[PDB]
Amino acid sequence: EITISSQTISEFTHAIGNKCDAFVDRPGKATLAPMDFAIVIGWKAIIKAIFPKSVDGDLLKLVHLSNGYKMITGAAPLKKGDVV
Amino acid sequence: WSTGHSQGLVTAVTIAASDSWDSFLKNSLTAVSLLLFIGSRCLSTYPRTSLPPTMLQDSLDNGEGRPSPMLSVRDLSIKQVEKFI
Repeated sequence: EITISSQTISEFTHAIGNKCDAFVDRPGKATLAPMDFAIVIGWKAIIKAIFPKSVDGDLLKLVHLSNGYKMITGAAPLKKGDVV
Repeated sequence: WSTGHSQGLVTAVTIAASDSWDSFLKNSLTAVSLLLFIGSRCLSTYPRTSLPPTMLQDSLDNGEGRPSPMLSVRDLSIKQVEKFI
């Protein structure tokens, strides 16, 4: 469980160069988080799946092939207070 | 006497304090250090974000400028621009 704070959102958006105003803090509107922030949330959970002994290979020559996002139909995008 | 616009007014107040070249240099230092703080903070307070390309495409097809936080209107009195706003 990680708390999505505004500072992390800002740092991430700057690191990716995203200008979409839904993520920069504006008064009178909920601070939104980029959908690509899930990997930041889920990396330390995702990559633990390539470690198990049964999947034994050259970790060094590993190549990231493809990634896919999919919001659950009817799910609310992330806010800056979500305990995720 | 002298005075300055939106931004350069700091240069005006420098001139009124400038006596020698070294005094001028020192005051210019205090100036550019000031306006650097202004540039930093007025962006960190309202960071300009991306803009929907339909918007600026239409605005440039309308002959207007690339949208920006400040708009200049000409040929119109104040009493009616305040009526439109």
